[PDB]
Amino acid sequence: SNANNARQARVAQSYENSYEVDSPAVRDSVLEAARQYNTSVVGFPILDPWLNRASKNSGPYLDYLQQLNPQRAERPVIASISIPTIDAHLPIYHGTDTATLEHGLGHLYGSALPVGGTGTHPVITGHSGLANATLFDNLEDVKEHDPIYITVQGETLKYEVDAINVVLPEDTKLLAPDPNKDQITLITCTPYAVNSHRLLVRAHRVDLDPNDPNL
Amino acid sequence: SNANNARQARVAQSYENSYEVDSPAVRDSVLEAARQYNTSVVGFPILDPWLNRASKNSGPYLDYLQQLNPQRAERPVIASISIPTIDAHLPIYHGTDTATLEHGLGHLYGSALPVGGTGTHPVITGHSGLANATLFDNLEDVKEHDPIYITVQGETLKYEVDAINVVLPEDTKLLAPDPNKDQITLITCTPYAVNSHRLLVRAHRVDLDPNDPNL
Repeated sequence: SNANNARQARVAQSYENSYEVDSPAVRDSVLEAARQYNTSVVGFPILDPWLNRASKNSGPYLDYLQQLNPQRAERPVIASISIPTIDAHLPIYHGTDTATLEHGLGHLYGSALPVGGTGTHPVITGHSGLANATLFDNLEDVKEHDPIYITVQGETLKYEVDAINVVLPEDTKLLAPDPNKDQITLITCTPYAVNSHRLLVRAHRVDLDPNDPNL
Repeated sequence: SNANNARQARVAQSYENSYEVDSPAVRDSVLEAARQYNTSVVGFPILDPWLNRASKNSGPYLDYLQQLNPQRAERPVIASISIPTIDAHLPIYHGTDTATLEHGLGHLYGSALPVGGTGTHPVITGHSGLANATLFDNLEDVKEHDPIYITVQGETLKYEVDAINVVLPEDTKLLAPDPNKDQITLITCTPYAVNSHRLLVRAHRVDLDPNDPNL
């Protein structure tokens, strides 16, 4: 297809772009643009990612896909996450479509991008129960006070778990941003072979000791 | 599988590594290591990539896979190529296995890496006739004097076509390195629906005018 040719050409072009957008000053401006984006989506409604699909050719969604993507790739990794107490180390991608969640964690459209800052609440989504990848199967083992490390554009952000809740999919109040807090939530479905509910592991930003063993 | 988990974890780790290996000094040392590698493989035999398979778990092959890969990814793009007279813009990957050649161009193991230098002769391989990607279908339209641009670790190399030959697969004499020349060959199979022969488009290095319209 023309689709495939275009896809191959874009892989080439983004490889080339990546050597022109990786300087400290461009990482800083990509991150600053992500913060501006986060301010602009503060009111957005937040839909369940297993039960709904985002409108992926809308204008704002196409804009979202340009954030954290100075190379202009298709489906780039936007950040990584590490949860060493359950030995998880996984890439995060834009959105939560079916193919994304088979190969990594998805970022829930309508929530802040995971670049830190007060007033933000990124929601990072993973399957549990997918054949042949662990993903968030062990999120239910995470405990209060466990650390979470996000890496994004060369920066490392540290979060500590503070709440663990199980809720119905319609109920997203625990996902609200709070203008005075820098938080993230990890979400997966539960229980095993049913997935009628959502497990929400919330964490808040803490200082990163430069000598953290987990770095 | 554990294989999938490991693959996902490595995607995360290489995303993180990519922000630590992209400085000018590391691009220079990756390129210098590639030149050293090229010197070490000057005598290697060169097998037809459609008719043979490299031993992909041998020691030297695993070393090859670490070249042009400071991020330590699985199957990274190692370089891109542009041939504007046939409107081709494609990524190049290590090796020439089946899955590589479905998604881009492959680099023929045993030939120099495409980083330039006298005494080198990289061979870049593409299919013709694959359903649903053009790849090297139009290589047969390339003419003498046409330019070829390789981009690698942020550098751009310009080559100009000087020979076009059709040969049998066993016959690789036109692929020999020449200690006084900086050359590349593009190879595909021919003719349509038969692929009994190989089309070899050879080009030599020329000065890159910084104001080349094709940049």
